[PDB]
Amino acid sequence: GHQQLYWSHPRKFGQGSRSCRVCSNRHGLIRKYGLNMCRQCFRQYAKDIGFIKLD
Amino acid sequence: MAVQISKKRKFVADGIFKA
Amino acid sequence: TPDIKLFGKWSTDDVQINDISLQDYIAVKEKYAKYLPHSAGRYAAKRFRKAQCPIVERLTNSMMMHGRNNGKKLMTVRIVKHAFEIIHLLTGENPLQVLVNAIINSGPREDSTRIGRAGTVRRQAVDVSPLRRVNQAIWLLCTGAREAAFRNIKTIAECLADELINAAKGSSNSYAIKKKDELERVAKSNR
Amino acid sequence: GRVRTKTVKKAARVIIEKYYTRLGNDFHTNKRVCEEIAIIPSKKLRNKIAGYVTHLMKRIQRGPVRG
Amino acid sequence: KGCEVVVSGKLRGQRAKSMKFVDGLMIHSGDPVNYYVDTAVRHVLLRQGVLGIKVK
Amino acid sequence: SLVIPEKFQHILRVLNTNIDGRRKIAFAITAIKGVGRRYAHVVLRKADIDLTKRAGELTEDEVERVITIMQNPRQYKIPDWFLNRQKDVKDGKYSQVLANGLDNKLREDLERLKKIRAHRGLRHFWGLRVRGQHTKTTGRRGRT
Amino acid sequence: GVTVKDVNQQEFVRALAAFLKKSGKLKVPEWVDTVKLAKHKELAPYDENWFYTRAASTARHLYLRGGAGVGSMTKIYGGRQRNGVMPSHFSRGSKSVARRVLQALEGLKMVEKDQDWGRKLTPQGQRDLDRIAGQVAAAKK
Amino acid sequence: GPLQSVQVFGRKKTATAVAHCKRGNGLIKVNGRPLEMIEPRTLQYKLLEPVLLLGKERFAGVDIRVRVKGGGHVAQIYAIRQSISKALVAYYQKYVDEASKKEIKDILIQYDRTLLVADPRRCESKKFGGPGARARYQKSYR
Amino acid sequence: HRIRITLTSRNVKSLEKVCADLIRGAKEKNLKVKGPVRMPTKTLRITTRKTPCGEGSKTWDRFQMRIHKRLIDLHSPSEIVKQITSISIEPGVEVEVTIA
Amino acid sequence: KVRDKLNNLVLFDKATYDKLCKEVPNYKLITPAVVSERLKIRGSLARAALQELLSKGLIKLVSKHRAQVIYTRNTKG
RNA sequence: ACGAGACUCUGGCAUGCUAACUAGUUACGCGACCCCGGUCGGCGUAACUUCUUAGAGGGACAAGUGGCGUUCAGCCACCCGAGAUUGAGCAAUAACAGGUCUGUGAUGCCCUUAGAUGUCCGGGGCUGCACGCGCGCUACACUGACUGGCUCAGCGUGUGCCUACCCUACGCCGGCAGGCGCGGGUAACCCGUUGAACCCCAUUCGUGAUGGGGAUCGGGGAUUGCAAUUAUUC
Repeated sequence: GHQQLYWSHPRKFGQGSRSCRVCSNRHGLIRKYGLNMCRQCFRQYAKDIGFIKLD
Repeated sequence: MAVQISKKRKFVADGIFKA
Repeated sequence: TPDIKLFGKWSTDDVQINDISLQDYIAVKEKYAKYLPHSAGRYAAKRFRKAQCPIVERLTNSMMMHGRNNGKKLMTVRIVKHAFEIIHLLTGENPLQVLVNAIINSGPREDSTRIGRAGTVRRQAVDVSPLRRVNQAIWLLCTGAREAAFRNIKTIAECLADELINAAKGSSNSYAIKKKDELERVAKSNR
Repeated sequence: GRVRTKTVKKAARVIIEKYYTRLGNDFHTNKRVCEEIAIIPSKKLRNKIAGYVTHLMKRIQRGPVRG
Repeated sequence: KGCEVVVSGKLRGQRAKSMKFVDGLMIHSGDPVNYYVDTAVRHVLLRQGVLGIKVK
Repeated sequence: SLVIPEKFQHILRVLNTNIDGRRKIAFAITAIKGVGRRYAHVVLRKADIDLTKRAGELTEDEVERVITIMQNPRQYKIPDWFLNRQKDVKDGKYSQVLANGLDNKLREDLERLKKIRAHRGLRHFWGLRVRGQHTKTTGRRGRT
Repeated sequence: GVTVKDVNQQEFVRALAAFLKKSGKLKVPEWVDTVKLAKHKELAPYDENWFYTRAASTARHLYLRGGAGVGSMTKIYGGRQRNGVMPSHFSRGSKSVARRVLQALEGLKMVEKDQDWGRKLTPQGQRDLDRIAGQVAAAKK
Repeated sequence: GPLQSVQVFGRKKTATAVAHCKRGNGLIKVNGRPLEMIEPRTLQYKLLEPVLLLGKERFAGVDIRVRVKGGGHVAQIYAIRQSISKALVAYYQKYVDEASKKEIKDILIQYDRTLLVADPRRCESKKFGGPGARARYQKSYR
Repeated sequence: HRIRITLTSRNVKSLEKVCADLIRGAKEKNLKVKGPVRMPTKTLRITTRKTPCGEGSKTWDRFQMRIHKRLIDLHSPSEIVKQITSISIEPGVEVEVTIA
Repeated sequence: KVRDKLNNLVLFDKATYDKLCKEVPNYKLITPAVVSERLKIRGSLARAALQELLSKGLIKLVSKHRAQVIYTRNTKG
């Protein structure tokens, strides 16, 4: 029953259900507008999305 | 299209593909 | 063309100021006549633009204090309306004049400011500008009203009103007269 | 304060030195002249330049100028 | 109209030291750095360690 | 209607407690444990009694009526959810439990928790917070 | 003539509550004696008959703006919720109380079921509202 | 004959008040309600400032319908008291000789400036590091 | 023939250029054309900490992305719209052809 | 230097009632607060006495408000 | 030559211009009601941009007047004017043994690597209390509390990729927390004309740790989830 015990923990919700698109990190994720990135890499790749800084 | 995501999601996804 | 500008029912005309020092710093007479103690604003953009403000609006502004009551203007308007009702009932004449006579009699004519270094309380007696005189008069009357209308059955309407009658002649039982006498005697002390 | 920059003052001095018979004391008229005969990348810079041109005219109409 | 190269990292030693190679004209403030200077940051994997490059 | 009457009750000896007579008839009965500012309105709402009267001027008939409403409420048209003691652990009898009744009920619930030896009973015996809150930097009134 | 907008609503709601009490046709429920009007209230309502005043306010609010259902009127008769140590927050009222008021005004001949999820006024209800507005205006003047 | 109608706005912070002046009998109402009954009742004379300041013979020839949206209460009251005066001045400019406009405008500016011009005061943006636009959070030492 | 064409882009200048190009094409077509309906601009706001750390002054940065939408109504079938919109398009703009 | 703990009466007495009924119309200022101060009377009771005296037609109302109410001596003319 | 300034965004205005049944206004007709007129976000259609939306232009420059000053740069007051110092963004050389190896398949060296200091599953802990400190929330009341009524906004977000989990109108049951069918929206179209609170009005309370304050504690009922004890929340 290893094949049914290795993934016996549900992952429908919680922090481990979410995963970062770029670095697979569970911390500092943004879920606004379906981005699913950490804050640091969103700051790094902020320019080519179209997000500009002018406020 | 049945799923039809929003205008903001289209631009965010297009930036994702460009990156 | 209205020949008189009532504050609802109280005439702004035929008032006389006994002090020539505060003639142009008290705004009641025929140019600064409204129908409410609630102005539009823009009176604190320059240095001396607050001198053109009506004195009922200045007391209305200085009534609200102490965090809980900040921002409440209409409530202060109806408090000073009921207060002027009490002045009219207890005296019989125009309550604008009692507001004029209380401000003159409660403004400190002398003051003591700090001098020198720290370590000893050394002060120098100086003169008081007439704008600071009416500012200290309004602040002392509002502070005395706040201290009287606290932890008592007496309402704010009477506790704004009956000190003005006591400050009209200086009956030695009001807050502003006592603190003005204290300021005058401590200014005479370090002279 | 309102103190003009070396760029505005230099451009106004050289536009007085090059052009003199096409200007005047009216601010809007020589503002339009300064828009036409030069390349200015902003409206505010154009207004500042035309204002210093008008001040230079008020200086020049009195007596000689050392610059 | 102008360019500059900055190389940072462990350059022939133990302490990290930066070499800056400036010439020409170069602005740094306001908006015009968006569309007059082009910035590219790269990492170089040497045997001794890492190295960073900024060219504008 | 506004002057004082005779036989005025000053101190009320009802349900072995003291009730001051100068307060309102709704809010002077709040000195009894088990009744507060919310149960006191409904006991005087089912009884045909005026609410604008002081508690000292009432008569024994209306006093006994209010006592019967607050003593046996369930058969006297009071909803079950409005009672404080619902689904008792011994028998499940719905009742508005009296002052010394709540004192005895509280001490026997503490004795039940102590004899069952639960986490709540252990924390009550030690004298600590039982609702599961942080007490590292708060609750300094324990001892010294 | 004179409408509801030409007279103050403060005396109007009391007069409409008195007239609707005098009609005696509201089929008021049985648990109105012991109920709280919202989840954020602290005590019972101090008035002996809150249901007639609530029904009058519901009728005149339906006159000013119709098409509102049960959940639309819960936003109206709600306010600040004091949670004690917490910072305060906005909270709605009781849905079933407003629903029973709407059923009462539908059973009485004032409120009909409006299309597209609303409840409008019968023109007899408009007749009653305008007539009592005229009576209150005549009593004031 | 042809209709003589003007439409004049008026704002204080964000509450706009658009007044519709046309030829008719003399009666003034906003949102279907007269000027005598608008809550709050404290600002009643402040609402009534143009009529008692200017005379009932000036408002006798027109009726006014005003539609509003935005703001709070005091801003709305100031929007009405600006919009009525500006609409009346615009109507007299449009259809009456200009001497009446001068004789109404000099006394209207003489009473208070904001009867004909708006207030250039809006809320500014709140910045990080504090609970307001100017205030900052408390700083702890040691 | 009530058709509604949406036109969205990041840019304003190229959006207005292609809108004016389609308008002057419809005017040279001698066809009844409606004007542009300037939709309200939606702004996407992201505020985050500049540092990757928890050390330093509490400083935040602001990110924006404006969205501009234009509408064009026309009175022609789909092939005329195709032959007028398939030529010389801006790379920032996008289209959506509908019929109602 | 003393608290002077107040124990205000909730209903009247034999001398207080006719004492105020002969005295308080002769005052120039009559408010429930001030008559509660000079007669040692609870806040609600002073209010109830003033609309009772208003219903008796011996006290003239000048202003009605939820916060402060002011009551006057009748004119001697 | 850099930095400052110059530059970008926003706010304040234009009854002039270009266009809006996914925003409206005014007229006209049909409706409902009061007494010859008034009201209605009720219905429909003859123009238009007053409100609203967002594009190009315009506008403010120490421009005019009176004083001060090497009549220098510049300063002050004032008329007319929506503004005669709006707020933010970007932000130079040189370095600090400043923080991050726990943001990264960014990383050198060192250590471990099957009885794993890698991985996965079940349970516990990060919450544990003589005490001290920092940022905060609630109040100490009657300029107030409780109960009804009155009436007023703007940034916004919303059915998801392996992502199951969205925002809610309407009708029913129940004190309330809450429960299935019922329809709309991939959005100025639907929640929504976001009936926000503080205010305003009318009673009740009366200086009493009281109807202030709601900490502590007992019982019961609900949703989320595989699971709530060391109460998740209500």
